[PDB]
Amino acid sequence: NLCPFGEVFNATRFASVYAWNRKRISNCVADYSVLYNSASFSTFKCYGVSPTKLNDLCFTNVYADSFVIRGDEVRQIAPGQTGKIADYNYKLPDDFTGCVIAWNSNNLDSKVGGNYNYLYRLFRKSNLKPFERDISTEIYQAGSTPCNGVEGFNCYFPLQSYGFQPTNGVGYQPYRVVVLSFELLHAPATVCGP
Amino acid sequence: EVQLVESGGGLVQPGGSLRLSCAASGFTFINYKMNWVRQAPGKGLEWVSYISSGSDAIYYADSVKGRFTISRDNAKNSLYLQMNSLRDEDTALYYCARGGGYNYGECMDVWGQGTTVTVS
Amino acid sequence: DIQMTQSPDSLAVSLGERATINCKSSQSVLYSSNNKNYLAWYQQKPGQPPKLLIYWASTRESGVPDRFSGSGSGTDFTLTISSLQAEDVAVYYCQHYYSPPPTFGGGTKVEI
Ligand SMILES: *[C@@H]1O[C@H](CO)[C@@H](O)[C@H](O)[C@H]1NC(C)=O
Repeated sequence: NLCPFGEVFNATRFASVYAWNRKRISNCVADYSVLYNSASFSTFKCYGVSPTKLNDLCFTNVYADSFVIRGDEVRQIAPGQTGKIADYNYKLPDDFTGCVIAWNSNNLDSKVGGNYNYLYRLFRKSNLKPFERDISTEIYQAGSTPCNGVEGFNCYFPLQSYGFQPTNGVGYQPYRVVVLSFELLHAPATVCGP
Repeated sequence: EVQLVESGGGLVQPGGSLRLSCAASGFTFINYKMNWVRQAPGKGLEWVSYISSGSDAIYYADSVKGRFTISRDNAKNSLYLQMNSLRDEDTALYYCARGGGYNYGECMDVWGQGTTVTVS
Repeated sequence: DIQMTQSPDSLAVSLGERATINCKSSQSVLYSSNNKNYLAWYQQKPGQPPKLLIYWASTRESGVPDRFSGSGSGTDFTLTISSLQAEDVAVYYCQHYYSPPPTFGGGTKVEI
């Protein structure tokens, strides 16, 4: 038995940060060796008990995620930061115990004309608590006149779209992110390593 | 970098039909609000148009209703102002401008070099 | 129907030092549950298009030095430039966007 790592790392759909999928890898063995023997991950920041030597570690729950973020903002995923994506769309806990694996996908998720099919929220008037999915296509108003079901004066749609083009350098380029978060619960350990 | 450019305008007979084009890129028109603003030589500055992302809001001004319209193509990433039944009080330096998003307000931050229109 | 008035029509302030602009609106611009004012201040040199100075009536727009500062109550607004440099003379504009029909008050030509 092998964990479905390939599905989470070699899929093609993924989703924007405003409504991000979550996968519960459990009751399987994950070959972590291939994670750090590929020379293809731009960032491999593990904050867990052991960024290397994940052998002899067994847990009762593995949480996998998948995000698409603009290049320069990838570093905002880590805990203790503050910014648009980090505070309004995804926030790690102070005692996070997993890994953040971010790679470049500029050769798959960008079109010459422009792929305006990626979104991120811009405001919530409430700082997000520990990571919690937030899907809401609201028409939040800004006073003045009522927003009668249309994005009119002082009416601001809360889902900005990324400016993805295959011309910008590292800064404004797509990155695919995986917040591979561990969670040791009271239940018996299931996901034992190699 | 991100800059706004304009095309069209010039000379026309009284009551003609004009199509002024404002084009730009680098900041994803899909998620910004654009406007047209008048600049009449040696009179002042005014506001005569409004649009939104999906063309939901078409707010006009006082001397606009029934004679101006605003449209925009996001595929080609530009907007067009169609201008019918002109009068000499319409002649001016027309400016295309952008919104601000949640930050700033509905204000104007990036302004194109503008165009000129006059009946004669 | 927001008829706007401004006092310094083509202001000329001692050829230097500071400069003061006063801008008032008939209907109050603030909002009940905002405590913020929806009026903005614009710069415009002759020729080139107008540029941002103040948004939300109290904040210095990023991209300009800290000389300029616009303040005022919920209905009255004033400028403070302090030092009148040799590359700042240009017309100043008010924008009133509390209502669906924003209107631009008028031009004040700050020069010499
Ligand atoms: C995913 O695709 C890469 C592409 O080279 C391949 O090396 C890898 O074996 C595939 N499977 C996983 C689980 O990464």
